[PDB]
Parts: sequence; C-alpha cells; structure tokens
Amino acid sequence: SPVMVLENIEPEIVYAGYDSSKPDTAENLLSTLNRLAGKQMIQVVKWAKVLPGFKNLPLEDQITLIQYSWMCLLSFALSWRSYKHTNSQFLYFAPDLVFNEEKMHQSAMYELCQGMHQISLQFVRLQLTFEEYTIMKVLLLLSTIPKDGLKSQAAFEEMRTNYIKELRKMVTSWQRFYQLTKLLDSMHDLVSDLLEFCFYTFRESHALKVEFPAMLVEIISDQLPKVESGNAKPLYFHR
Ligand SMILES: C[C@]12CC[C@H]3[C@@H](CCC4=CC(=O)CC[C@@]43C)[C@@H]1CC[C@@H]2C(=O)CO
Repeated sequence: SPVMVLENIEPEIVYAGYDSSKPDTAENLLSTLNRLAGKQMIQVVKWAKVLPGFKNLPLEDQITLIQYSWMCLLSFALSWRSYKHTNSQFLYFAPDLVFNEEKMHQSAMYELCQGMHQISLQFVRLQLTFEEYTIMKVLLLLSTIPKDGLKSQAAFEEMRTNYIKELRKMVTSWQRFYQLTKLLDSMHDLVSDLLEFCFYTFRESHALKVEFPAMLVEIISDQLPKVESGNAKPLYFHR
C-alpha cells in the first residue's frame, strides 16, 4: 500500500533564493546551494515523519537515519527533478536555480556536478517511474546506519527488508530490480565524494567565504566530526 501514501507525502516545491545579477563565482554558488539544502531538509523531515514503518521507530532512530543519509536524499532528489523537468538535460536544484555546463563549470564543483548528472542520466535510460523512485528513496533513508547498529535495530531490518520486498513488488523483472538496486549502491560512491567536499568547505568556512545556514551546521558538525573515518556503515545490495 505505501506507494500510494508516498505520492501524497512526496515533498513539493522549494526555492533556493539567489539574488542573481553580478558575477557568481564559487563563493556564490555554494552559499546559495547550501542555503538551498537547509530548506529542503525541513521538507525531508516533514516527509520522513509520515513514512510507513519509519514513523514507528522512536524519534531517536528516525533523526539518526536522516542525519547519516541526508546527502543521499537531497542528491538522489536532485536527479529526479533534473530528470522530470529537463529530461536530465540539466541539474534542476531549484525552480530558481538551474545548472548548465557553465554553472557546473564556475561553481568550483564541476566533477561532482557531473557525477550527480550521471545519475539523472541513468534515470532517463532506465526511464524510472515515480513508483520506483519513491521506494528507492526510502531505501536511501534506510541505507546508512551507525557502524554499531540501532536501538530498534531488529525492528529496523524487518522494515527495510519489507521495503526491499516492496521495490521488487514494484519491479513486477529481476534485471530491473538489479539495475535499480545497483543504482542506489553506486549512490554510496557519489555521496562519500560529495561529503568530503562539503566537509572541507565547512572546516574552511570563513577563509573560503562559503557560508552554511544553521540547520546544516548542527548536522555536519554531527555527521563528519568523527565519522570522516568509517563509523558510517552503508548497507549495499550486491557484490
Ligand atoms: C553540500 C553542497 C551544497 C548543497 C547541495 C550538495 C549536492 C546535492 C544537493 C542537491 C540538491 O538538489 C539541493 C542542494 C544540495 C544539498 C553539495 C555538494 C557539495 C556542496 C558544498 O560542499 C558547499 O560548500
């Protein structure tokens, strides 16, 4: 049943809010992009809190998972918007913020922009259906746990596996499932890339003149303060 509920809960529109006009170099794209991230998060939490099964684990587990997987979320989402609106032609961050080989170019991010684009590209080729995306997206929320587990760990695995079963239910064949689960797996590869960059732009804020809101502040100072190592255990799907 969930799928139905997911269409409903599937977050809406979010504006980045960039007073575009004068030269927009690194110090410009990133502070607005971060700002953008800060607003979508308020949206992701609103989304997750009604999710089937997930809304059932105590508030502690819920927030942890959102933290260890926030980057996957937003990035996976960027791909879908880029794919739904521009046919993947571009990276649709926000209605008021679209990227062309020029924005990616002078965003000081061209390389990661290309990676997130390579994802949207896989969406087109596979011609992803909302159903698939919505379920895959829950799988990303449920894809990176604390190396040592969760309080409601047992309840957690049954849940995720159920969503697995659901995605395969949706896939109804085994090749499709496979392509989709392999896509999500690869995501773990991109996200680690996006995170190390986000982290060093964090640690080197003022000096690079790249600001972060406050919402994203309390999250990164929490996410990478010690996990820049390997206490963040992603849960792949294949080998
Ligand atoms: C965190 C980040 C700015 C904000 C974006 C993130 C990439 C994924 C993403 C996709 C979206 O659809 C909205 C903003 C955002 C969440 C970037 C990767 C590096 C960059 C920085 O490191 C900024 O200094």
